[PDB]
Amino acid sequence: HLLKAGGSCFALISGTANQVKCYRFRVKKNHRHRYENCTTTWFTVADNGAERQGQAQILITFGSPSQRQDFLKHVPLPPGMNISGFTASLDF
Amino acid sequence: HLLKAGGSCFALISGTANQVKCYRFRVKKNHRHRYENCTTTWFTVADNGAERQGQAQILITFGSPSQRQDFLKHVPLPPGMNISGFTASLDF
Repeated sequence: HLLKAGGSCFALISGTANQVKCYRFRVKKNHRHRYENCTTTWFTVADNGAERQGQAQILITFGSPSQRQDFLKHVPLPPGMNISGFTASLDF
Repeated sequence: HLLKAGGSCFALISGTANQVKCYRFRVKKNHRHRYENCTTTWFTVADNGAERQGQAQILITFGSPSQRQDFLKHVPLPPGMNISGFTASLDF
C-alpha cells in the first residue's frame, strides 16, 4: 500500500439478500478490475429478535473516482437494487 | 430523518467473529444511546471463493461527531481488536 492522503471513495449497494449475493458474484466474475474490494452481505442490525433485518447491503470500495465512474458504466444495477456513492476521510 | 446536516461519521470495528459479536452485544445492551446503528458482522470478500476470510468487521454509525466522541469516551476496545473512524460525504 502507498500512503493515502484524503479520503477513499465507495458505494453502498442494497436489495434482497439473493439480489446482493448474485450482484457480487457478477462483479467478481465479470468486473474485478472496476473495484477495489467488496464486503460480504450484511444488514443493519435490529435490537430485538433476529439481528438480520431490512434490506441486504454490500460496501464496495474504489481506488479513485475514475474507477467508480468506470464501474458505474459497466455494471448492471438490477431492478429493485439501489446504489449510493460516498467519499470517506480517515479520522483515526 | 430531517436531512444530513453536514457530514456524517462512523467507525469500522474489527477482530475475530466472536470478538465482534461480543462487542456488538455489549454496545447494544449498554451504550445504545451512544451510536446510531451497527451492522451485522461481515468480511472482505475473498475472490478465491472463500467469502469469510481475514478479520471480522462491523460498521457503527453516529448521528453527530459529538456522539462519536462520547462513544469513544465510554466504550473500551478489547485486546486484539481494531477501530478506525471515518466521515463520509454523499456523492450520489
